[PDB]
Amino acid sequence: KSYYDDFKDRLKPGKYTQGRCPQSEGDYRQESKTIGREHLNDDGTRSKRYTVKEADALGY
Amino acid sequence: FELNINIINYNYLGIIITVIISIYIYNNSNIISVYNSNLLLININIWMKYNILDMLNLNVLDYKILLWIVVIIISNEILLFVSFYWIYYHNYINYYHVNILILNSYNIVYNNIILLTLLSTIVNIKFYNYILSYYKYILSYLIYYNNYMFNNKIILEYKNNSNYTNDSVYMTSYFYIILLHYIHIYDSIILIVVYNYVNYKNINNYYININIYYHLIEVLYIVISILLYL
Amino acid sequence: WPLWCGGGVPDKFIKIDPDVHFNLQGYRERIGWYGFFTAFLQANYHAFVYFVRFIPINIAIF
Amino acid sequence: NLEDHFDLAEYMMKMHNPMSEYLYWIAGFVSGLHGILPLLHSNYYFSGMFLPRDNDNTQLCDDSW
Amino acid sequence: IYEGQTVQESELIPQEDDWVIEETNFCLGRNCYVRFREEDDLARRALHQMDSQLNKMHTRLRDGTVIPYMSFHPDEMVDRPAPIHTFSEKPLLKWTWDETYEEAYDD
Amino acid sequence: YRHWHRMSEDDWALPLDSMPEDVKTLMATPQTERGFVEDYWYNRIRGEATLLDPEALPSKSYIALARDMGLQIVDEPSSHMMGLIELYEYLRGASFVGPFGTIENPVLVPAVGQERVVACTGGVGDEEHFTLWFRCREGFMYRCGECDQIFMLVRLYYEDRYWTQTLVRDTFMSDGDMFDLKTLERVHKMWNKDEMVRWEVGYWAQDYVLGKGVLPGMVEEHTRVN
Amino acid sequence: FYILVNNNKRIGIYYIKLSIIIGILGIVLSYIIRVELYNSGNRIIKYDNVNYYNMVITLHGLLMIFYIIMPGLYGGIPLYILPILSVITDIVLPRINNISIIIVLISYIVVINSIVIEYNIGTGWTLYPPLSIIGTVIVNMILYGLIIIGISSIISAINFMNILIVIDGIIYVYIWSIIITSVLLIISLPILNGILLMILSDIYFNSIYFILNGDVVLYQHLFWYFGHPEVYILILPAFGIISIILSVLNNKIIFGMKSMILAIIMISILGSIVWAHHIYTVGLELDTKIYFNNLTLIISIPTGNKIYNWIILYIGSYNILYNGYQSLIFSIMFIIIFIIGGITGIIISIDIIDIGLHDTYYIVSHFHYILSIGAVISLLAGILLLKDIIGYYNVIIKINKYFGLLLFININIIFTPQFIIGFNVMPRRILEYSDNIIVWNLISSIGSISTILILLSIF
Amino acid sequence: IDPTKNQWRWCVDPAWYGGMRDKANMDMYRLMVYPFFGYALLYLHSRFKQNDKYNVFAKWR
Amino acid sequence: GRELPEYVVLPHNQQRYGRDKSYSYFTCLWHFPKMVFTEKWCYTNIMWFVFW
Ligand SMILES: CCCCCCCCCCCCCCCCCC(=O)OC[C@H](COP(=O)([O-])OCC(O)COP(=O)([O-])OC[C@@H](COC(=O)CCCCCCCCCCCCCCCCC)OC(=O)CCCCCCCCCCCCCCCCC)OC(=O)CCCCCCCCCCCCCCCCC
Ligand code: HEA
Ligand code: HEA
Ligand SMILES: [O-][O-]
Ligand SMILES: [Cu+2]
Ligand SMILES: [K+]
Ligand SMILES: [Zn+2]
Repeated sequence: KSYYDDFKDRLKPGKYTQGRCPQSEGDYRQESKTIGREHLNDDGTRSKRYTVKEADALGY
Repeated sequence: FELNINIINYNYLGIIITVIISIYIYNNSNIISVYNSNLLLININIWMKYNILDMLNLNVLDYKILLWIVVIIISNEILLFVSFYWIYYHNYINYYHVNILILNSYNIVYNNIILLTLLSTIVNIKFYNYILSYYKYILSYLIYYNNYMFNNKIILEYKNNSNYTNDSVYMTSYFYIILLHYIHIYDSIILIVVYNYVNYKNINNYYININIYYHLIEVLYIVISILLYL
Repeated sequence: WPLWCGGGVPDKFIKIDPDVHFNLQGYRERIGWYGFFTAFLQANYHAFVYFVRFIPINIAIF
Repeated sequence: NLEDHFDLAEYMMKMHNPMSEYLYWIAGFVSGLHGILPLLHSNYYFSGMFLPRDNDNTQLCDDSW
Repeated sequence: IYEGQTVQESELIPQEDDWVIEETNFCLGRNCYVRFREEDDLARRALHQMDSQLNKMHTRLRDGTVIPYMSFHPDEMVDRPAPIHTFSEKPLLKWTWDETYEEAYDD
Repeated sequence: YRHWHRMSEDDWALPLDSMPEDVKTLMATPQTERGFVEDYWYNRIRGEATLLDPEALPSKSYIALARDMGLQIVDEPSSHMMGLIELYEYLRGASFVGPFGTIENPVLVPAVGQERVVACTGGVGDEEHFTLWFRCREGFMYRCGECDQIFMLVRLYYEDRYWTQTLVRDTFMSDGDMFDLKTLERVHKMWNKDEMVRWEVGYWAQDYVLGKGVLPGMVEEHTRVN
Repeated sequence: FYILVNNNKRIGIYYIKLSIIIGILGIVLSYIIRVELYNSGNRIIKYDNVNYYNMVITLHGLLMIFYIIMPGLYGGIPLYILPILSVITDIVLPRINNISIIIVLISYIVVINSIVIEYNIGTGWTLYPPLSIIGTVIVNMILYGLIIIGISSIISAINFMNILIVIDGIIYVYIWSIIITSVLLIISLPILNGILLMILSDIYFNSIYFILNGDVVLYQHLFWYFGHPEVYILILPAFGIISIILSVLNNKIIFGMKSMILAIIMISILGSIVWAHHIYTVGLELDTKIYFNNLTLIISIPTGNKIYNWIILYIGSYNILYNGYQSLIFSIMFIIIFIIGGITGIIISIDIIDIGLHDTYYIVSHFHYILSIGAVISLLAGILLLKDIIGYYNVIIKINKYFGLLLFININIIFTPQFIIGFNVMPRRILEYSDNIIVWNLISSIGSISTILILLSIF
Repeated sequence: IDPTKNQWRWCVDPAWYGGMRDKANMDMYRLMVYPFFGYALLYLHSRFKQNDKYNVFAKWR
Repeated sequence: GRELPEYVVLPHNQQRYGRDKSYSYFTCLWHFPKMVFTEKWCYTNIMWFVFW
């Protein structure tokens, strides 16, 4: 049997090259405004404020 | 329960020190090099402050780790001097029959050996007081007098020597070996200028390090004296 | 010292509260530009202490 | 936090921005150019040509091209 | 040199005439690249990765004890990929000896 | 332990300037609500009040005497927890050597979390094998694939908390009769009279109950310059 | 952060990343060399720009040794797994670990900048005087890079030695491999620094050590007193990796662990006392030559014991396990390849054979088979074994039999012909050569272009 | 004296135990990055010019 | 102590991110220059570096 066909449904082919829309269509660089996600960007990556500019290891 | 080690996650002195080093290379003025050396001193002192502040972790292995690092460093200092002794003895077959004036075996060697011995005695007294949780103010100033005399004597010798570095590999090796010892003497000044009484006493790596280093430099001069003067 | 030879400081006499000492969020606005210059100068007390002890002997050599 | 458990979490979880990879490859490409560009510059400086023609430092037949 | 544990013949005697060697599969299963869901965010993809660790897997024997994923070196004991802080609780290397003291026992 | 550094001065006693100034509330606070400093001075004030009253000691039971000094009467539950705590701490900087583990008596692997990395070296002598590392997760009776040594994880967990000396004392010790401030005053007058203070802690403690600055020389004691 | 990170595992990744980057420059230089040597004539370097070729070979050697293989096998894999193998939370000296990688990068930038700005001349990676001291400022810049690199190497060695104080488990063979390399560095580097300072003194301080009545052979003694210990500082970490891979992948406990460890210690002591086999043709005394030749041949004994202990690790392993994994293939290929390099080393060890084969491409092929093939493959095999732990992706390497086969075949096409031209004879460090040596040079050149093409297929 | 009020020892890296003072020192050195780049780039230009590498084309024209 | 919901509904209905589209060997040759000249965060960082 082909085991790939079992979980084919889970793998929906992608639309964007590298999985992100142009920054103009959506600004993934900005911090998310969602409550409880102030440490994350819109695309889900950690925000520079959380990790660099106001890193807790530096006293923030 | 706590972790065995309080991990240090970030550090920025490394970038600064590495950039400071580059300035020595990428510069068009020797004044820039002088001021760059001050920057190096400052940032190396910050690293030393980080070491002192690590005392707050109350880690038993910290003393041992630093002590063994010093052992390795001393070893590297000894092996650098060995390389100069090697350079000196490789050309031994071309010495003592050239038309140059080698150094006397009476004046310089004796006053220097007597001087450096007194330096060891002072450091030894400092160690003894360190063991006895006591301090004597005059000790450090005796070191300053000893260093002053050593600097005064070495300067005059070089200025009144009638043979130059380009005269023979003998002269080059003599000057270079003596300079290498002097640099290590000056590094001893750098270390000793901060000597004070700290109330945490024998958990302070500074005290053991100074004792070891001073003994190394004096012992190194015994080897030099036998090779060159005697 | 806050080491074996000593211990902690009683609360009656603590002057650097970590809650206020840390939490540097927007500290530059609170201190201003002259404060930033002051803080930088004050961060190098350890280096200043060393230079005060190191320079004199070098002057003598010079 | 769960996001901080893994070092380089964005890359390991396959969310990193591709620009980071592009910069790494560009940096390697620039490093390679440090062997080719000075070759061309030095050739022109001492000869007037960026690259030689095979066996142009030796005697060549009349019809050689 | 190591040649396995020593066996006495008495320990090789079965309690039934039908005893044979247990045929339990020690192949953990079929695997591939860990496949993250698009919907999961960075935090939830971290949980997914932590639930796909082979070194957290084991094989349960007929008596209920489990033989774990084992390795010669501790490099295979950290989560894959390696987290920032790995051995918070010091890994314990168990040595065995025949020494004993009375306080540990009760009559 | 060998891994610990040198005793601090605080490890022996605390400075009297760390005594809480609201002694009246301190002696009425339940044990579960007392912090480390508050608990130190509650025990010291109450314990020294009973010890500095010789005429009452012989008639005081060990149960009551231990309570006054703040010492916890031991029992199998608390002994088990304290013992496993001290065993965890010892293993922080010490080797892990013991008898061969079997189903009846598995190798006990203390942990705070739900997992701890463990290595099996086999038996003694020729039965010793190369280190086989495995992740010991809770709720499974592990068997080495090579020597069949049985392992088990023991978790120092109690009610959303791990096991600590403070947790053991709070869970099993029961507050007795509320401390009476009359005893503090009575003992204070016993050992402190006519400018002689032979109970310094009770002179400071009585001063705070009086409101701070009431007793002779205490205003001068509390006036500092930096 | 990126540059501020002190995590020992992150720094290990940085070392591998930087080795690949700097490695691109190294491989490019190698392609220039092989292209030039394709025939007789000038191909890509003008006859008036022959100084560039001398610089290309010099930088190739220096970069591949000190900025690529050493940072990769002694800085990369070590900084990532050693603290884990030692069941310790992190490396003993966190801040020192950070500065070491930064130092390596800064010294690399200095070197490449010196290519662009300074006049391009070369004196070999062995910087023999008086040629090194009569050159232009590019030699001064290269000296600064080496001294700066030396600082990073020594502090990293200090870092690894401190693991003995904190190791909470057993010192595995790999840990022993790094510790001994660290010892070799602590003892050899200070001598190198001294001789490098003397090169500077003659370049920049009007010293006269390397002019008449001063013995130029002195430099070669002090240089090679570090030189040969360096070749074992570069190979011993590779041996440590090979031991782990074979034991893990074959599910077999290391055989003769103590003999493996004592073989590594032995190689180090012997490697510290055999340096003058690089100075056979200078004219040393007969007894010196015989001593060094004798002790050089002894190194084969401990090295041979390790090889045979590896073989029995692969023997007898279960057949059901798939043996086509790239890491396993590379580990096996190392044994096959290292024996070739070592045996040729024993051949050149005989001084009378060496008279004919000194400064010929036979020496090149000898140390390429060990480093360009053996060390590279060992680093690849080690990284491949730790792919899950490291977590990198976007490459097709883990199971790629085509890559392994093509690499093995083509790498041998490059260097096997270089053994032949060693008895032809074609000197080293030359660009033009007689027309009767074209065939073999051409074959090796075809091998070089092919290997580069195979490096593109991994992506 | 309360053991639980000193968590800044491990919550904050030692390089920033000084609060704003330690953050200021880092920030000040950060301000010198681009001035350093211009200074370093000048040195490359100085060597490049002194070696007559700008006249590569004018030499043969 | 902070209270957060189990989920949040975003105001927009744009599915901006997801799985990568299938890429070829030379996809980078056009995608990388596109990012440099078309993504603001990239060309603002380049101009800032060059200017200073
Ligand atoms: C030997 C080769 C073959 C090897 C084969 C075998 C390999 C086996 C496997 C080996 C695996 C090793 C272990 C891997 C572990 C990976 C871990 C990892 O991914 O870590 C995460 C790490 C970072 O991820 P993250 O955590 O998301 O980081 C977020 C950022 O921190 C924060 O994000 P952000 O966006 O805020 O970032 C800031 C960003 C901001 O960036 C931007 O804004 C960029 C804007 C666009 C700029 C694009 C470049 C423009 C260039 C223009 C040029 C114009 C020329 C004009 C010429 C005109 C001529 C007429 O950057 C910057 O501001 C600074 C950038 C500085 C670095 C780039 C430097 C470039 C070169 C500069 C040269 C300068 C020369 C000056 C000379 C002067 C002389 C006077 O990943 C990377 O950094 C990428 C790694 C990618 C490769 C990983 C390995 C894959 C497997 C191997 C593949 C084969 C590679 C072969 C080598 C390359 C060949 C070329
Ligand atoms: C890591 C790299 C590496 C390694 C491991 C070695 C290993 C050895 N090398 Fe080295 N060598 C170099 C790198 C290396 N070398 C480089 C880079 C140069 C040139 C530098 C320059 O000149 O610029 C060089 C140059 C060099 C020369 C100089 C020749 C010349 O200048 O003309 C010689 C000769 O003595 C030599 C000898 C040896 C020997 C005898 C070994 C031994 O270690 C080999 C031991 C291994 C075996 C012997 C095989 C395995 C053992 C067995 C199978 C047991 C059975 C075998 C026997 C009983 C013999 N090497
Ligand atoms: C370890 C160091 C190293 C490595 C890898 C190589 C690799 C190669 N070298 Fe080597 N070479 C030297 C060190 C090295 N060399 C030295 C020290 C000299 C003498 C210098 C002198 O004479 O002064 C020399 C000389 C030398 C010459 C002599 C030029 C001369 O002096 O006349 C020639 C060409 O014939 C050559 C060719 C090659 C080729 C074609 C490759 C390779 O391209 C073959 C193909 C292999 C690969 C392309 C893979 C390499 C990949 C990596 C190195 C990256 C690994 C990184 C990770 C795994 C993370 N080399
Ligand atoms: O060098 O062997
Ligand atoms: Cu050698
Ligand atoms: K040619
Ligand atoms: Zn076992």
